[PDB]
Amino acid sequence: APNVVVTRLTLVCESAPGPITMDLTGDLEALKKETIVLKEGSEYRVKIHFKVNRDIVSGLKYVQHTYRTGVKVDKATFMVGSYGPRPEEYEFLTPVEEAPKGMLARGTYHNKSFFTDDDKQDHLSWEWNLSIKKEWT
Ligand SMILES: O=C(N[C@H](c1ccc(-c2ccccc2)cc1)c1cccs1)[C@H]1CCCNC1
Repeated sequence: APNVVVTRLTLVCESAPGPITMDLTGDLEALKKETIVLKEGSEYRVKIHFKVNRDIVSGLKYVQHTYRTGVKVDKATFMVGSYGPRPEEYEFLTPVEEAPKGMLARGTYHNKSFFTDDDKQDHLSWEWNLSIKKEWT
């Protein structure tokens, strides 16, 4: 096992009808197929579940790249910090954002996330898709 193990991504949205999450321990190619649904205008946060196993890690960063076909990447970096080893997993949450609204805002966005640190270590790099819809269905 590695020192840092990213286990789960969750979109914390209080107005959502059900859970919006994805297991990050399985196959990484199957993650692209899975599409995450977010109603337009919804307030949300990105939650990263991860474990520290042996030693204190420092300088953790969450890096998120959002792609729409034919558009320049929308980048965002979040400082995660230092964490010590323990059996229970940790939870890092981004600040609240508001998903865009309107027909021009609806559609599927292609995300590539990076859980890394100051040492540019690849704790986990994965792809996932987010669909902005007029309603939750
Ligand atoms: O719509 C915006 N950016 C969008 C976007 C859409 C969705 C996300 C996302 C990804 C992952 C999770 C949650 C949400 C991220 C960005 C675009 C990206 C690339 C080309 S446009 C502006 C307008 C108002 C809201 N703040 C930013």
